[PDB]
Amino acid sequence: KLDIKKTFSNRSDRVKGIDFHPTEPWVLTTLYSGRVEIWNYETQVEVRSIQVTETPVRAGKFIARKNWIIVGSDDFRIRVFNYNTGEKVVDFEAHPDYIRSIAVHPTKPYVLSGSDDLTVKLWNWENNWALEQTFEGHEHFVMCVAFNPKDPSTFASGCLDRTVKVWSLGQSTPNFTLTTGQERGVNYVDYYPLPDKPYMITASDDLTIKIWDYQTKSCVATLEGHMSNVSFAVFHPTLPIIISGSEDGTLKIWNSSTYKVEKTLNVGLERSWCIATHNYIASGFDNGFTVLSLG
Amino acid sequence: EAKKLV
Repeated sequence: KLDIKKTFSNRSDRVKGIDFHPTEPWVLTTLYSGRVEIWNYETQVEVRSIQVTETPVRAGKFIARKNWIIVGSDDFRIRVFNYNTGEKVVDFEAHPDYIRSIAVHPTKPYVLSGSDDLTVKLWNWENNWALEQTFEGHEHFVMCVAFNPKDPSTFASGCLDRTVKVWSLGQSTPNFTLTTGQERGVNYVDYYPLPDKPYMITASDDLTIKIWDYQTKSCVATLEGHMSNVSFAVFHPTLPIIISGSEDGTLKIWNSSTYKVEKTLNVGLERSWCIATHNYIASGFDNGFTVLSLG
Repeated sequence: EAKKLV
């Protein structure tokens, strides 16, 4: 029940992070080679290409209310560029180890970064990028951080320690810790966006995707079928589907009501690493990225 | 080490 069309594919070096601009028809990509790119996926014309560092850049988001992109790299630094002027406007060492994930608060001037240093950190760009809090307690690399879109005073961290921790700004330890049973770790965590379900979702190298009710703390469903590490899984914001991507080279679209697979796509770009949703979706791979239209 | 780097 889903007409998947190809919008824009671009060959490049390995794409580790990806994000959609909320009002311009752009995607940001952050590459293994240290370059970051902004592309207009409608005109298929590059808007910016910047060599940021010599190391991988794994995390990248738009902060469109400031005309920014924010990126985090394996050289331990967070950098911000104004995409209208092209200029770097902030640059600081954020962690003493790799940055895996950056999340931006939807209404407040807060950024979270998750790191191989076992922490999440909260930065305030209206307080000279002050470190406002460090969230400690995970036992392995923090792979993914996400605000709860229904209450962004809380957020989740997914970690190779096999847990998700849900935290509140200004509170010392987690609201709660979810033990996932994904014994090879958690690579990704995402929240269901709409009010009807208090659900979250996790992806693992153990080849499973798990859906969680964060109120009951129970596992609602397990989605299996990928044949290698599952890099991500997310709920689509407007369609009743889940989209996952794997080192098996496939994207899978799952029915979010039935928890069964609907489509498996091999877009021919080798391993999948990252995802964004705008009914556009975009994913980064070993050999470039693709933007797809669903409806 | 591959998990950290890839």
